[PDB]
Amino acid sequence: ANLAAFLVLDRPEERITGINDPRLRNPSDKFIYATVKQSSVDIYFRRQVELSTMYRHMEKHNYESAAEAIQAVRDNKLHAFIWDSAVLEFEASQKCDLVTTGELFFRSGFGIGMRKDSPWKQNVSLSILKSHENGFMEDLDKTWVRYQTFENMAGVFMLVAGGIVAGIFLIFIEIAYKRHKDAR
Amino acid sequence: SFMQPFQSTLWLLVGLSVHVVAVMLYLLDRFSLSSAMWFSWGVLLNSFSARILGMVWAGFAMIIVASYTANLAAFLVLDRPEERITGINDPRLRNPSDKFIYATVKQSSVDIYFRRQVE
Amino acid sequence: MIGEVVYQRAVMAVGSLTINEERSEVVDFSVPFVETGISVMVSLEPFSASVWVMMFVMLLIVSAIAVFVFEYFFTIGKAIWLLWGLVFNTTSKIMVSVWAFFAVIFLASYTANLAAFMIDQVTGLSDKKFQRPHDYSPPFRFGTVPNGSTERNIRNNYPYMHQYMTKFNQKGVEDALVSLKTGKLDAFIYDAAVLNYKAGRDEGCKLVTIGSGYIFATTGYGIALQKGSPWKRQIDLALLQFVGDGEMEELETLWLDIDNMAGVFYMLAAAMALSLITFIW
Amino acid sequence: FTIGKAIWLLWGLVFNTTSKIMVSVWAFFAVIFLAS
Amino acid sequence: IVTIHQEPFVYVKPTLSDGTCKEEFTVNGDPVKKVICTGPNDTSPGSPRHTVPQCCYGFCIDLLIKLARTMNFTYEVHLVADGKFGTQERVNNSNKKEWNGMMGELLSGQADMIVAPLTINNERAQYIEFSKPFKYQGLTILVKKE
Ligand SMILES: *[C@@H]1O[C@H](CO)[C@@H](O)[C@H](O)[C@H]1NC(C)=O
Ligand SMILES: *[C@@H]1O[C@H](CO)[C@@H](O)[C@H](O)[C@H]1NC(C)=O
Ligand SMILES: *[C@@H]1O[C@H](CO)[C@@H](O)[C@H](O)[C@H]1NC(C)=O
Repeated sequence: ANLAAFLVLDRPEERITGINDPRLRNPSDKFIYATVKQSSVDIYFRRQVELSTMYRHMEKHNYESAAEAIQAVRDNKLHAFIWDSAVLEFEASQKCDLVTTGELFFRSGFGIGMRKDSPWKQNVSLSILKSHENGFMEDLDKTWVRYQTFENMAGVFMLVAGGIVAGIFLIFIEIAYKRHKDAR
Repeated sequence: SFMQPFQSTLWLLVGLSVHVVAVMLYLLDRFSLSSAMWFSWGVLLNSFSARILGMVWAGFAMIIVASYTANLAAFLVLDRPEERITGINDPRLRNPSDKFIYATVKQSSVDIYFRRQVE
Repeated sequence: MIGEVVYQRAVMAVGSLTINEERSEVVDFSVPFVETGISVMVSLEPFSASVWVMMFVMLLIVSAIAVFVFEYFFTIGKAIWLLWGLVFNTTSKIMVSVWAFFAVIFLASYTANLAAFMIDQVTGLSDKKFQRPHDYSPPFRFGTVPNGSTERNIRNNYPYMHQYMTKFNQKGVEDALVSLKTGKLDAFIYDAAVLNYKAGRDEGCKLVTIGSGYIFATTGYGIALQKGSPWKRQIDLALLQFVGDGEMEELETLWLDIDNMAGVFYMLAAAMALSLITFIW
Repeated sequence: FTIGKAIWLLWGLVFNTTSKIMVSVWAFFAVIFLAS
Repeated sequence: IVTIHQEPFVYVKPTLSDGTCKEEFTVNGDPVKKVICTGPNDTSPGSPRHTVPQCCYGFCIDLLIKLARTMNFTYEVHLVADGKFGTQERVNNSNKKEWNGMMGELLSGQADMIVAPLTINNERAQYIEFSKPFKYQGLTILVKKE
């Protein structure tokens, strides 16, 4: 029964699906999560008109920067944080103490801002296609995006070790006193 | 499965281990009788060199039986089979399967609903 | 479709075509909507106590201190025998009883760890298997679909690899599927989206790509338009609105033991070593 | 001990000559039942 | 060009006291280009902003250098004063519709190109042209591991 109760009621840490998570549909104040600013996350939230009020309640503020948001999340000030998957997974690779959860939604790629009248759009697009074709871009991505039995059991092992050493230490003098009493 | 689920050679392996520990115990006793097998069976199931070897064999046997019990418990826990349907939303119902036969009676309200939701 | 667009026979055309370097030179297309690329589609310690030595040293030291305390109360004839009997199968019995309790707790924790534990081949083109398929006795027949972005890419990247793949070139899709099912080809190279769809709708889910993120050349699909056609702006704006309104996500959705051998070997080695030591002594 | 010995052994094997094989397989059945 | 400070792609830090930025090597023993990127000293609003030269590097700058070498361009990396992407927002007292951040910098003509991890958006593409994406991804949820 102890094994069953250990395997159940565990610390699964729900992988927070995000847009499909029922617990995120209720804007509970005990679980605070918001974006940084008016950027693409806020654009998507405003564009999604079915739960615009829910998205507004979820945000409830605008953070100064993504670095400050990640620092607050690391300090456990924010329960959850929403941003681009590449940044989150790079942060997770840098520090395993931060984990990325949820599937991929709104798969929109990056881009290069340019004026419409600028004639370099074709050159930039062709250069990007060439880079994707060659291994130079692949190697650059690998260099820049690819990076690097439990606490409870160790703690209980230390506790039982302390208990057994204390027990043998006390039983030593207990048996010494018993022998002295028997052999007066 | 009541018996061993997979890798049924464990019986032969434990028999060979019993034989080798028995002959080793005989050699140790000679360099210190059909009783080594009985001692091994008693070690497996509750009812200087020699004692050390016997206790090491007993530890290995208890580890093996604990692992076997854990495997049996895990196999018993693993049952799944949640009717494999769980409502209309299921991959089996989405793509028809010849092996799994399912249909309605006739051109009833269910048939009309299926025709209306033509996907 | 590219030829149809070239001769002004189709101003606008979408056929889930793969974006390529040469295609942009001849024709133009809007922003991609579905990510795709080149993918590869193929068909005691480990159980519990991975650290092992970390707790083994503690067990050794506690056993040694227990033996010393019992001697203070035979070091090897009595203390060792009792300690090993606490794991097998007067006032001095209190320490024996508590050590037996510790051994029982350890056994229960080991069983719990076993229960908790019980309840790809390549990472892309970096490995030498693709570069040197002849290093193994069975040839690494890859195979590719001709007249395609994948074969164009393998032509542009490696000539010798392209020749080797053309040595086992087939039509693909259906031929690739039947070859993978029958084991004719170890792995096949084709569009990432098609391979993902086949894996999602695979018989028994025995076919799957190599994890995720191992795409050799990630591209998109887009919609091909005629050069100079006054529809690029409207098409891209409408597509971005659709993907921002959740239409793209909605369309995408609803559409597509060994340790026993190690243990017995370890126990046999330990028994042989102990027998040799006793014979020497 | 006839009555005492057999029943005592049967109850002992629940927890942790040629006839030793039979008591061994009975203890195996008992431990299998306990595991189940 | 105006670039937003993002850790995965833009490693913004103050330059060395000599006036330049020290050059190091990666894990595989290759030098990493570190162009001088002038920008505001403090990103907090209501602070004495100073255009001190910072050192920014990463993957986006490498792609920018490759594009410049292929098309004979030049690099003029400068940090955004606002420190945000600068999308469409409601101005005070309903004055007019305009853009801030990098988008506003591009519209005002101060910077004619944006090299930053900015995703493709409908309203962004309404007024600003976007090239083919160099990487495809979809935003996810970040939670502290425990
Ligand atoms: C690159 O730009 C030059 C001048 O703007 C132009 O002549 C050439 O065709 C362009 N090449 C590509 C591939 O866009
Ligand atoms: C193009 O397709 C034809 C048949 O449709 C085939 O014979 C030819 O080999 C293909 N081209 C290449 C380069 O494989
Ligand atoms: C690059 O373009 C510039 C245009 O200002 C030209 O002066 C220079 O010679 C070109 N370099 C090469 C290698 O074509």
